[PDB]
Amino acid sequence: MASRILLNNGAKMPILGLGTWKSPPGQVTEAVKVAIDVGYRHIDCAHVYQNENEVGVAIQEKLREQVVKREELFIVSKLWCTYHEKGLVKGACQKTLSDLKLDYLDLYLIHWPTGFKPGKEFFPLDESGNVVPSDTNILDTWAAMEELVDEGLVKAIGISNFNHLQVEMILNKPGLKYKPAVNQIECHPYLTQEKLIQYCQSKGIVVTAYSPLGSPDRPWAKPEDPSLLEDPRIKAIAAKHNKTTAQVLIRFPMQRNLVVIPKSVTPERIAENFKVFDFELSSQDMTTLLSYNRNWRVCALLSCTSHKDYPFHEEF
Ligand SMILES: NC(=O)c1ccc[n+]([C@@H]2O[C@H](COP(=O)([O-])OP(=O)(O)OC[C@H]3O[C@@H](n4cnc5c(N)ncnc54)[C@H](OP(=O)(O)O)[C@@H]3O)[C@@H](O)[C@H]2O)c1
Ligand SMILES: O=C(O)COc1cc(F)ccc1C(=O)NCC1CC1
Repeated sequence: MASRILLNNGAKMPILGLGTWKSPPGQVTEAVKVAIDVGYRHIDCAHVYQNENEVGVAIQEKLREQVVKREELFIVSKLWCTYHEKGLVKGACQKTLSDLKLDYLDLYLIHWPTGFKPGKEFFPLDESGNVVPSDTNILDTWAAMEELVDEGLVKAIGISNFNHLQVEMILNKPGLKYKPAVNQIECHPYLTQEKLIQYCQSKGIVVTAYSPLGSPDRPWAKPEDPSLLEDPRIKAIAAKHNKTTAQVLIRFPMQRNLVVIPKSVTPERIAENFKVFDFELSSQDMTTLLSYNRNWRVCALLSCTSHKDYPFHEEF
C-alpha cells in the first residue's frame, strides 16, 4: 500500500486524511496538530464546517515549527452551496484560503451539486421551509472552478456528492478545460457504492470516501440506526487481524483504491486511525465487507430533495 494516489492533474494525494466536520473549534487546532505530528499529510476541510480558522492555526504552527513543508501537505476544502454563482466563487475560495492561512489549496471541491440562494444563511429557507435554489447551473459553476486553477488559487478541482449522470454532465461539458480530479462521496460497508466508484475510476477520477466509520456523531443519529463500529461481523474481521474495527473500516476503502478521511478529535484515535499501513485484508475479507451493503446514507441532504440537482434520486 503506497501512501499517495496519482491524480489526473499530475499531483499525488495522500490516501489517508483527517476529517474535520463536527470537530469543535476549541478542539480542532490540537486535533490537526496531533494528526500532523503522527503522520497525517492530508486534511479535509470546508467553509460550512465553521472551523477553518482553527484548522489553519494548526497548519500554520506546524509549518512554522518545520514539522512539515507546505509541499508535503495536501489541504482540501469545498465551495458551499450558497456560492455557486460565478461572481462569488473566487471570494469563497479566498475566504477559505485566508482562514486556513494558505496561498493555495491542493484540492477545491464543489461541496454539493445543488446551488442555493446567496446570502448569510447556509440553508436559505422560504416561509414554508424549502431551501431556496440558485438558477446557476453546475456547468457554469465548474467553469468558475477552472478559473481558480488558472489564477493559482488551487492546484486541483473536483466535485462531491455528484451522481454518475452529474459527473457525466461535466465530463461532457462543452469546452471542458480541466476534468474533475476527485469525487468525494459517502462510502462504507453499509453504502458500498460499487456502481459510482467503477464509473468514476473508469474515467480517471479518484474517489474519496467520507463518513467511513458511519459518522456516529452525525447530529441526526437515531438509536435504532445501524452502527458499523458495533457490527459484530466487522469486529470479527478486526479481531482476526489484531486491529480495531475502525482500522478495518479505514483499510477497506484504501484497498479499493479510494482515499479515506476519518474524523476524530481524540488524540489516541487520531493516532490509531493512521496505523493502517501494516496489514492487509484478504479478497475474501473485502468481498465480505462489501456484502454488508444496505444502501444506508449518513448524508442524504433531506432538506433539498426537490432541488433540480438533488443527487440521490438516481440509482447512482
Ligand atoms: N463532502 C461531504 O459532503 C462530506 C459529508 C460528510 C463527511 N465529510 C468529510 O468526511 C469526514 C469523515 O466523516 P464523518 O465526520 O461524517 O464521520 P466518520 O469519520 O465516519 O466518524 C467520525 C466519528 O467517529 C469517531 N471515531 C473516530 N475514530 C474512531 C475510533 N478509532 N474509534 C471509535 N470512534 C472513532 C469520532 O469520534 P471523536 O471525534 O470523538 O474521536 C466521530 O464521532 C468529515 O469529518 C468530513 O471531513 C464530507
Ligand atoms: O455538508 C456536509 O458535508 C455535511 O453536513 C450535511 C450533510 C447532510 F446530509 C445534510 C446537511 C449537512 C449540512 O448541514 N452541511 C453544512 C454544515 C454542517 C456542516
